[PDB]
Amino acid sequence: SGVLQLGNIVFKKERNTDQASMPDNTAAQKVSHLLGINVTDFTRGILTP
Amino acid sequence: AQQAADKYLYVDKNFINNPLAQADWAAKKLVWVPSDKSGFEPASLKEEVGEEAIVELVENGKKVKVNKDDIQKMNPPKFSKVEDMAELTCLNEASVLHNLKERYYSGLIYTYSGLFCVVINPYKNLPIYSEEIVEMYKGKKRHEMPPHIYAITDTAYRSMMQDREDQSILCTGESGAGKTENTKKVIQYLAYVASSHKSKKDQGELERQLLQANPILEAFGNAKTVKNDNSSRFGKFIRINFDVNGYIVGANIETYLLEKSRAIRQAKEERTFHIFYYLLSGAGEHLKTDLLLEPYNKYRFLSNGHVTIPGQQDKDMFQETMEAMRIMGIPEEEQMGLLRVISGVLQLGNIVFKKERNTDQASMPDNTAAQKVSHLLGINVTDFTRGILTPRIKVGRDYVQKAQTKEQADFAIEALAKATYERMFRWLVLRINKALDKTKRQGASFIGILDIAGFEIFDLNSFEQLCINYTNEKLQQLFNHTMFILEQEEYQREGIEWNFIDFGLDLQPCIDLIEKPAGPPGILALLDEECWFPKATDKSFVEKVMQEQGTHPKFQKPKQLKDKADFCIIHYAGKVDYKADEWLMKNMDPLNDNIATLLHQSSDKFVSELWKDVDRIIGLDQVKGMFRTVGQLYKEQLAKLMATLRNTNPNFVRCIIPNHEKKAGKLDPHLVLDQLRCNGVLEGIRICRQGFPNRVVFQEFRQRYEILTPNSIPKGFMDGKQACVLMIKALELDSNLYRIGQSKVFFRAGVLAHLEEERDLKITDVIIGFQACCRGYLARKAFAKRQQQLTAMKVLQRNCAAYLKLRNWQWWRLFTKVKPLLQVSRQEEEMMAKEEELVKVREKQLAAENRLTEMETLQSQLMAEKLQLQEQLQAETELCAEAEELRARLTAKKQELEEICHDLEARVEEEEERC
Amino acid sequence: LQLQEQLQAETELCAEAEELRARLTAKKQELEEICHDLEARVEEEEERC
Ligand SMILES: Nc1ncnc2c1ncn2[C@@H]1O[C@H](COP(=O)(O)OP(=O)(O)O)[C@@H](O)[C@H]1O
Ligand SMILES: [Mg+2]
Repeated sequence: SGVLQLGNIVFKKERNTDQASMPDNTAAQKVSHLLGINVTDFTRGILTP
Repeated sequence: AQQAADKYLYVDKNFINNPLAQADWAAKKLVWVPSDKSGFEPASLKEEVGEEAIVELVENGKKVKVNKDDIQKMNPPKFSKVEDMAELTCLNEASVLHNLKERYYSGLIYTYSGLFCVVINPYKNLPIYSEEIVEMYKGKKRHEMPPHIYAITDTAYRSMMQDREDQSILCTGESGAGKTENTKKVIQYLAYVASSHKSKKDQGELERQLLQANPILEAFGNAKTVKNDNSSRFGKFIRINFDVNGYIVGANIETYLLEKSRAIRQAKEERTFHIFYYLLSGAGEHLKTDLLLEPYNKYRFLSNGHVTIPGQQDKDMFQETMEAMRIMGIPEEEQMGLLRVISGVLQLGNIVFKKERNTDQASMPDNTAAQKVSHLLGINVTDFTRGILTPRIKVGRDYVQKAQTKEQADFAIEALAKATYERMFRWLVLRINKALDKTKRQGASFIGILDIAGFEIFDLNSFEQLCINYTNEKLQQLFNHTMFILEQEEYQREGIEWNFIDFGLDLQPCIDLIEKPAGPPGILALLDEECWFPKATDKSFVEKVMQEQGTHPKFQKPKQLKDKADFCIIHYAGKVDYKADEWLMKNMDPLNDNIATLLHQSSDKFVSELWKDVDRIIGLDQVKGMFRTVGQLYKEQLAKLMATLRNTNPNFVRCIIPNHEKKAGKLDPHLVLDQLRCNGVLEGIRICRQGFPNRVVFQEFRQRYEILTPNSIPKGFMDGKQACVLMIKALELDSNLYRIGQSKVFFRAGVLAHLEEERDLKITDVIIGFQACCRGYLARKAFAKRQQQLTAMKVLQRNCAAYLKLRNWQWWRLFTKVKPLLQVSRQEEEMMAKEEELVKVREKQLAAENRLTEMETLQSQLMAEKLQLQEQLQAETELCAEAEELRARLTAKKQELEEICHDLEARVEEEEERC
Repeated sequence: LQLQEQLQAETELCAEAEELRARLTAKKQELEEICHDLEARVEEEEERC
């Protein structure tokens, strides 16, 4: 289920910069719940490693 | 100190509620007006028409004409001693000066200014620093406690843990402002708090060494200048490394711009590095005999003799320096190596050259100074003299040798003294790093702590002060960029309908004047490409700077007389004039290769270690990529620093010297107002009040403050932005207090502090409820114990006592006598003894089996760990053997390349001869 | 503990050997660059004459 919730994650290209934004983290929350992780740490590690 | 706090820390902030404090000012119409008194003026306002005003002076009763643009509103007395100028209603220069001045004269030195703090130097040992860490500033977030360097340090530490982002704490003022002392207090606070939470490893030895690293580098390095009795003379950047728990795993210390020249010359009323004077002042007569120490009056290098500083004895500080070095664990052979090299640098100051009658080439009239040098540094007088007086160089096809005039020999002796002390200091920094950087792997996070040399003003300014002042300029530009530009760029990036505000405060024009390598070449980069020509001379450097940069708006034709070899430049804090005496030699810093290799090849291991990596040293005296100029070295190391700082959250601490007299209590209000203007303090507070200084990511905002609005969010998963919108509507925040970006919630000043207060209230209520349940459950246990202790014995004791009374009285006493006769009781006793001893051996059997099994698993695991360590040891040894093979191959091919290069030069010569 | 300290020693010696080879390769490159410069300029002089 966690692998299914990965890739429901949608990134949007920022309107003024060449950087990823995740304008809705619901799928990332579900992923973090299933995989056993903190949403915010996962979001940082993906968007800006 | 907690009892003293009412004078030195706390304020009756409730006075801000006072209505009459407003109504009295609203009656008096009190205003600020500017003045030439070396004071700033309060007044009441009485006439106006057009642009004109007239005011009555409150202290004088005099009345004077004033301009409408010169009046500044006094905040009503209601605000007096406000802890944070961002909280002021009428923000202006006179109100900030008034608040800082009256807080300082009252003894309160720290004040907040929005996202940064201001400090004014007390020039007293105020009771402000000892007790405060134990309770008062431990974890108490910014609004809980009055402004203090401990609150800054705690705020940075908490932000580092909460935000998972590396911090820096940056102290910025001219000399005597407080950067060094506040840096110490930061390190003391971090050491104390990070050791305190090690509930099984508190008061640890690394936190013991950290407190010593500063006194050592201050004993070396620092000096009594005109402006400061403990002048830095070097910049430093400490990094304290933390684990994921927030405990210290390491520290690192970088150093910059060490003023080598301080060892060789000083102004009329100044001192060398302290350690010279500590060592000469009564260290011990046996040490003096061993180290060949002599009275101060004999050395060239101790200008104007036994200069002293108040309040401290050099004799005691020598011992304290040795104590600190021992706590740092510098072995006594290395400590004595330092003392020997210090004495050797002084003894180079004893060398002199004869002023020869026959021709300009000269020799020493006395070898004894060179003998003392040989006995201290380990380089024999014959090779020392042959090297310095008659150096020989190898250049391609040929060897070249020259004579040395007395000036050239003195310049070689000075260069050796400067470079010897520099190398010793750099080694001592490396030793302290090696002692502190105990973990071979870096921490999960760090806090950087920057302490650059303060802005320098003298009548004698030179290249040293130019580089120091350039560093101060670039740090002030970091402040300006962070507070004004990156702040507003964050609003634009996050889409928050902000309209850009221009504050002025761009220093890139002057920074480019010094540092720019291309386009118009900047002063530092220009001389970097003029020291190489044989026609080069500092007077020509001045003329070329006047041609290439004399048109720059920040450059100035010399203040006093234009005809001398001077630069003059305009900087944020001051306009400064610098003399191009020996800048050719100072920027290139050449060394005699022969004497430098003789120092490397010394019989003394310590001097040979200081002079490791000599191979890079310069090949010629006073006339490219192999060498690097001091200008390039500073620019590169400073760029590495700035690139580090830009990758951290900066916590600025603006340090203000109240007066040039080093006097306690006195302010020069114009000197403070000048510092406030150049530092950008009021612009920094204006951007705090006008902008949205606090930002929280939607998910972090929910996770932290949902406790305030627990029924507002449905229990499912929901987008952080929608959850935040729901929370903020449930918090009923006024729509001007917050804005919602693309990833962050933006809040005005104080709003998020109010939410933190609400959160601490909620968490306190939750803890009180849990304590109530805990204390109830403890009462349940107490009641159960009382129930057992009463109700059983009320029956059991009455029973046993009644039978004790009856059974001895009644014929059952006969059964007591028959029981010793009965054999069955003996057989039961024997069976019980058998069973008991069996049980003892059975317990030992089972325990021994468990112990054997567990220990055998430990033994097996240690066997596996042994095997792994042996395998990696084999890998390392085989890689050493392969590196040795590569070394042999490389050295052979290098010999071939050398011989071919010499054959090519021989061909060039033969071709030119045959032509 | 013996194997640990042996590993510390051999890693220290390996690091020193790597750093020494870095010095050797740097000096070799500088030498070869000056040798190639002299080769090129002697060929230029041979073309001039
Ligand atoms: N916070 C302080 N507490 C006590 N004394 C101070 C404090 N700040 C400065 N001083 C006094 O003023 C001197 C100059 O400040 P210092 O920090 O040494 O200069 P700088 O900021 O240029 O490094 C100190 O050596 C000390 O005597
Ligand atoms: Mg200082």
